[PDB]
Amino acid sequence: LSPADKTNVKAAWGKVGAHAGEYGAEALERMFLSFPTTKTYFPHFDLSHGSAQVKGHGKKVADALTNAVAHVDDMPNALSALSDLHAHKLRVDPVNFKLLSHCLLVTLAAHLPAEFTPAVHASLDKFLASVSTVLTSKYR
Amino acid sequence: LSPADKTNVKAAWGKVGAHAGEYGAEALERMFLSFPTTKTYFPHFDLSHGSAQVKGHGKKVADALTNAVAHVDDMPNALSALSDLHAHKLRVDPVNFKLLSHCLLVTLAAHLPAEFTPAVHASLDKFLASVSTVLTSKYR
Amino acid sequence: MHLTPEEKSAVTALWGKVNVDEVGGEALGRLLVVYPWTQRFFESFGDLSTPDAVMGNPKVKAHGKKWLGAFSDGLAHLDNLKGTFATLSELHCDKLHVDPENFRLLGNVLVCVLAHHFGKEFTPPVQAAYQKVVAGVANALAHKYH
Amino acid sequence: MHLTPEEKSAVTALWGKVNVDEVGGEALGRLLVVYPWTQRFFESFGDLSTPDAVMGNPKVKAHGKKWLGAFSDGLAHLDNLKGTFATLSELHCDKLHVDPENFRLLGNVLVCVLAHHFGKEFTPPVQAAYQKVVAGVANALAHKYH
Ligand code: HEM
Ligand code: HEM
Ligand code: HEM
Ligand code: HEM
Repeated sequence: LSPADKTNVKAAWGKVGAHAGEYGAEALERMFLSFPTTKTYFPHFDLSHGSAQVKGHGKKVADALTNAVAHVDDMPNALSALSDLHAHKLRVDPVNFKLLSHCLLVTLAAHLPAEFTPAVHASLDKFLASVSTVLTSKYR
Repeated sequence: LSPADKTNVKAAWGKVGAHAGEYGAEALERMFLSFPTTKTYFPHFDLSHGSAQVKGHGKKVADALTNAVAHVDDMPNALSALSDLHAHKLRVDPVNFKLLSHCLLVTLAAHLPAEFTPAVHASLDKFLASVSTVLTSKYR
Repeated sequence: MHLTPEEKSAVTALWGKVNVDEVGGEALGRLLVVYPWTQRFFESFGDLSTPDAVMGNPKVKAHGKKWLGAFSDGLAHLDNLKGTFATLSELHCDKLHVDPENFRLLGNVLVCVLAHHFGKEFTPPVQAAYQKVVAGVANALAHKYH
Repeated sequence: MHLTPEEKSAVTALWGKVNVDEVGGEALGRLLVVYPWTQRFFESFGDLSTPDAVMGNPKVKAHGKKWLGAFSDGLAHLDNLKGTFATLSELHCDKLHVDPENFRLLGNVLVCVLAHHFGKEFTPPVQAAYQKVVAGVANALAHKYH
């Protein structure tokens, strides 16, 4: 992530403000509907629209991303605990992280008409890819 | 790559010995036949079996890998020039590196009956993944 | 491709609101900016060094109307995408040498553009329907690669 | 799936030399070792901490014969893989919750095993034919996911 990418990310994520958790749930819903195979990881969840479990999980995901933004110059350490968790317990196949990243970009695009410029779009894609790389770094 | 991965890689690649170039051409042939879409990057090559262009390219690929093994504790710098080349000129889509890696593992499996143990298989897969990551690190 | 009546109507309805020219250029431009390596097929388009340069390039806009126009006529034949794009598939493979993976990347960028353009109207169910369509088109375009 | 007569005979011929029990356990074991996260579906198999532990585990071997046996009967129906695996597809989705990506990983490991087992006889053309088969089987198994 170039310094410019770091600036666009913080600007865009700032605008998200308190809507983060809500955007996190929307992205999950978008993922479950567009890519049905991702549902295999949540057989224990009520995956109906407006589900409390989805909203709750949505906020956890959103909170982690917010933590990543605040520590973009040191994500591996900032997400160390989550990296261990997905690698040793959850064990979600790596391919799935690109599906959620895509749904998160779609969600941001739908809510940030003015901030989602081609440049910002590019920086956010790199940012989520970096996050996904960190979360799967301890798999093998 | 754990130190153990580094040991398995060097042991396996040592056995390859002078056959490296020849194995590199076989892997390319295996790739072009199994995954036809990869041919879109070599419209300027005679891709018929035993082609001089394929054998020649096979050795270059093999030589680079040998360089990566000899400098596994510093691949980014060791492959800096190739990283720039694929990122700025060749511009091969990242997905394609997993296809070649797979064909290289198949090639090694077919030639190293005794050395291709489950453990070695695992270390070689991680090694090629690391190589692919280095070669695409400068794309964006 | 098989789409439920619901998904069918959802796609058709939203597309009636699409400015083919603008959306096509927008999507192609974002492709070139977000995934720079796709620029390998457009060296003859000129200056593509910056986002501004890419989005304001006349050749990008012209081509924009071109591919999306073909994409558009495709929505009128959802029952037979393979048959509808057979010729274009042969063209992108034998003459243009375009890696099929690119069709998928463009399909996703198109989805981002639609969401950016329509906002809340691009609901999760609407997105799901379009993800099926673009995947269907990408597969139809890669069908004759050999 | 559509295979040329050449690819058909190549697959059939090599498979007559396969020890279903051994190959099945070998492939499943290498899957668990090379892609550790796939172990999430086999917590009830016991000790899978080391390669040796994985390759010498009785439950892995038993299951090995099981899936490859089904895979084997599938080769007798290359003209209709979807129809042949419909029930198993529903099972892996609704009851087992297996991410379809896993079928592709297992398909590639299977190819590595065959090459390791047959050496030079596993020629590039033979591999290409088998890559088509495993991809066809993986798609047939993911067909009823919803
Ligand atoms: C940007 C990527 C992602 C981030 C930042 C992320 C973050 C998190 C966080 C913070 C938790 C909460 C853990 C806890 O309860 O302590 C979690 C749980 C989990 N994640 Fe990830 N995750 C990501 C991607 C994925 C993907 C791609 C999937 C699979 C499709 C996934 C599946 C899960 C599951 C199933 C859980 C546990 C759910 C439960 O509590 O029952 N995650 N993730
Ligand atoms: C382990 C991964 C790979 C390695 C180590 C590698 C290495 C190399 C090397 C050393 C060259 C020679 C450059 C020169 O002539 O100075 C090269 C060229 C090239 N590579 Fe990569 N490469 C890899 C993967 C790929 C893949 C996946 C493709 C595409 C399917 C690809 C396509 C090309 C092309 C088309 C050229 C130029 C061929 C020519 O000279 O006409 N490479 N690569
Ligand atoms: C669903 C998506 C796509 C559709 C429907 C499509 C459609 C078309 C059409 C209608 C043409 C004009 C053919 C002619 O010159 O007679 C064309 C040309 C071309 N397409 Fe595609 N295309 C798609 C995606 C792509 C992608 C992703 C790339 C690569 C990044 C690409 C690269 C090209 C190039 C380089 C040409 C030649 C342009 C020229 O000669 O002026 N296309 N495409
Ligand atoms: C082409 C590949 C595959 C085939 C043909 C296949 C076939 C089968 C068959 C025949 C069964 C037995 C069903 C029954 O209990 O009645 C089964 C069970 C199962 N499969 Fe698959 N399978 C495949 C791949 C996978 C993969 C990659 C995984 C996940 C890593 C997986 C995980 C399971 C599990 C956990 C069971 C249940 C075992 C038990 O209850 O003892 N399968 N599979």
